[PDB]
Amino acid sequence: QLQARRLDGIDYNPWVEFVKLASEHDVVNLGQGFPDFPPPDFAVEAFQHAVSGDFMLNQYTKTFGYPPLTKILASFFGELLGQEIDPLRNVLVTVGGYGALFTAFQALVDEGDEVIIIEPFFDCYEPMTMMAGGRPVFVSLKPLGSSSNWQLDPMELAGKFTSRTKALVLNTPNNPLGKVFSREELELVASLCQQHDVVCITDEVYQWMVYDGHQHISIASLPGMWERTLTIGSAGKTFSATGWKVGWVLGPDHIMKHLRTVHQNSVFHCPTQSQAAVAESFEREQLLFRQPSSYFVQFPQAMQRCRDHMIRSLQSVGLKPIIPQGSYFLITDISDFKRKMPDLPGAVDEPYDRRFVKWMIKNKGLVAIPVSIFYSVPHQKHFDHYIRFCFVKDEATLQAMDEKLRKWKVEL
Amino acid sequence: QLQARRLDGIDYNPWVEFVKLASEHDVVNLGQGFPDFPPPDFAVEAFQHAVSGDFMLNQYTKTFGYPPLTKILASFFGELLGQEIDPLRNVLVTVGGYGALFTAFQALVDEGDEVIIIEPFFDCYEPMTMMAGGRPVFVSLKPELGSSSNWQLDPMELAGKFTSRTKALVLNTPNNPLGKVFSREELELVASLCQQHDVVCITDEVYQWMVYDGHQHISIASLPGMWERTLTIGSAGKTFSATGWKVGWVLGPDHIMKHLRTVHQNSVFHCPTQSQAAVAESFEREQLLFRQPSSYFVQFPQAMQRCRDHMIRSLQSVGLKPIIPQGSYFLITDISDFKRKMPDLPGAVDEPYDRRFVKWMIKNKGLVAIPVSIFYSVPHQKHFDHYIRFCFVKDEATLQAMDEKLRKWKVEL
Repeated sequence: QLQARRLDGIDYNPWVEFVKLASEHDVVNLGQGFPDFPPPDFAVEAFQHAVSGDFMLNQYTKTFGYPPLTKILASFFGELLGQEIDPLRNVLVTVGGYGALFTAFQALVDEGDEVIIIEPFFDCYEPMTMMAGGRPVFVSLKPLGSSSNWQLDPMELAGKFTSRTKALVLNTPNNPLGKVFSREELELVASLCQQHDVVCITDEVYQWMVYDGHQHISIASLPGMWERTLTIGSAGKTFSATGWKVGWVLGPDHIMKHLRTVHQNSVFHCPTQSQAAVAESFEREQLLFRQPSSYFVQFPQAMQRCRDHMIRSLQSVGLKPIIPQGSYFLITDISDFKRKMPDLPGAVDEPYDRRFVKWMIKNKGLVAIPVSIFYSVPHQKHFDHYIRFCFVKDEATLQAMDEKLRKWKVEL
Repeated sequence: QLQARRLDGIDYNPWVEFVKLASEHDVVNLGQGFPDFPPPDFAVEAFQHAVSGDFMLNQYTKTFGYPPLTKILASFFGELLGQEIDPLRNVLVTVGGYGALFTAFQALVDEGDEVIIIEPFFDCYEPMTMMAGGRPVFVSLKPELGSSSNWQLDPMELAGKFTSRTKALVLNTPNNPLGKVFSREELELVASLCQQHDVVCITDEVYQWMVYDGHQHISIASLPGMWERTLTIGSAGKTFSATGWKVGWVLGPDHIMKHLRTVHQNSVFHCPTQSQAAVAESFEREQLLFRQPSSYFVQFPQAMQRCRDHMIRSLQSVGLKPIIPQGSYFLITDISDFKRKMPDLPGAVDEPYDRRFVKWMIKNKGLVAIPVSIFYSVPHQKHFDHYIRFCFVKDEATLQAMDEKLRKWKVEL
């Protein structure tokens, strides 16, 4: 056959059928995982400055990152992690958090290695593991309810580790659930990674999107964890500018050198001007750190109000929200719908949630993402009764949501 | 071990130390493969427009490309290639030409596959082949001032490189570092063999517009029967003199491209939105002016041909022997006279002469060039150790500075 075997089973696209169906109807799109409003002025202005400034910013920068950006990432995140971070040795700028994840998997995961993935998982973790020859090993969080009460059972997790475990992928705050892992939960993960000599790949893109007094804790800051952790961030998720596609990985040289090898043999450079914009945007937030005018203070407070609005609204039609402590997202249990309306049309073994989302788009004008997309196939039948909404939305979008909900109840 | 076996032998990269030594001396840098002057006004303005326009351009766009960009790529390159290109099935936007290459290799090259690479080659072709489990197989171009056109792709040598295990051949035209623009006859040779053996041609055409002396860029995908077995790669940075934009693309038939889309979906997922909008606007501008005297694709290569000619004249003043290129940003000079007269430059054992010569030239003459041996397979480096690569796509002030270094060197001869 023409194509490489590493592509086996990973062409499957869960997204396309729903975006197409959405495009066909008059919908309020709560499935999109990006803000439908502008980034803050200082971020937009930062990009404007980069594309009008020194003309040489139109040319290549350094392979492992634009130096002013790697300098500020090393300083700012070194303080947060309680670690001395060397920009040249410990920081790599990537094409978003996606590119960072891909670079980590391609550097470290080999044929036969196992990778522990925590369900529900950001969906790419599984096919990226597969493409690198790894065998995904799944552990499921155990389910108004709160994302904090979804438990990572210590015995179940410990039982997943074997001599073949290469890495565990931690995502906190979690997409799609919105769970913010506690210190105790991270100490559990850390203990097992140290016991078994496993690398923790930690996807922290939603670091700043935390609510209700919950604190983001970085596992790399725990005793002994810096030397076995890769920490990933996203400028897009940080500054509400998802189309910038700038991310980074932070970690120790003995691991990062391998990510550098992948990087130099794949993209070689990241774009120069967006990196300058991200550096300037961090400079702004560093200067205003913990102050009332800062984005990292103001924005999660605003989005918490959007969250609360959406929680109230969706209950009005019998959806049961699970209150998230972080991220852009909340999930709603649709079990009551499955009980009252079990026989929705769909394909063989098509989980109920996927059929429900299609029904909801066509009949009610609301888009959500079926949560079964974030589960291993063998677990989708059990975890078939949740859907993911995004509340990081313009106030006009939330008003339009409420209009659809009026129609759902009153025209029913 | 911690790291994946696919990284074996590819952690060595020449570039980080070449930028290092140059940065540390007072020098005219002719080793850098990008312009040291601005992109044209319409391109800079296009990016300014993208970052000051529709606020939603700050958010994700479509996975396989910003639709206005895939639209203009499909219509403009469709015309150039004589092909009906579907933007959704035949175009993928990538992170530069580098990302395009990477995507192609990861989609198609598998353990045990052979990939034919033509020396001198843009250096990443080898490690990207190896990371994908492939076995690089090398064919060497065979070397008045010489001309890049006269470096021959021997038909019998090339034919003998094809086997039942050949998956792909990597064609780069115009070639970096040599500046060779492949002729119709040479492309017909490659095409014949790819059809005979059922091989995919991965064609790196980033320097498409940088052609001189009336030489025509011909795309192998335009030849009979080749669209169905060719991936064609371009780079916005090399097209619009904006290397830091890092936007590229692949063009090809759906039955191959679907596999590149799989790699893309499982790696970066999106390319940045706003630079894609800038590239789309820039191509729209050039398509509207296509073949007209005010177009960048007419004006710019004419301007850079003058810079090329200036450099050819100047470098001869110190005894370097240029090979006249028909395209690209680059020329190479033969340094065999220096090797003969000054053989004993310091260096490691088995360090190729060109690498030693470049270090000596940087420190003592104030000029940076790139040793051409980095564009050869390791077993051939000892035999192709007497060329260095210069970049002439440079501001007038830089070429003036070059001449000031050369005049001092000449007195020191």
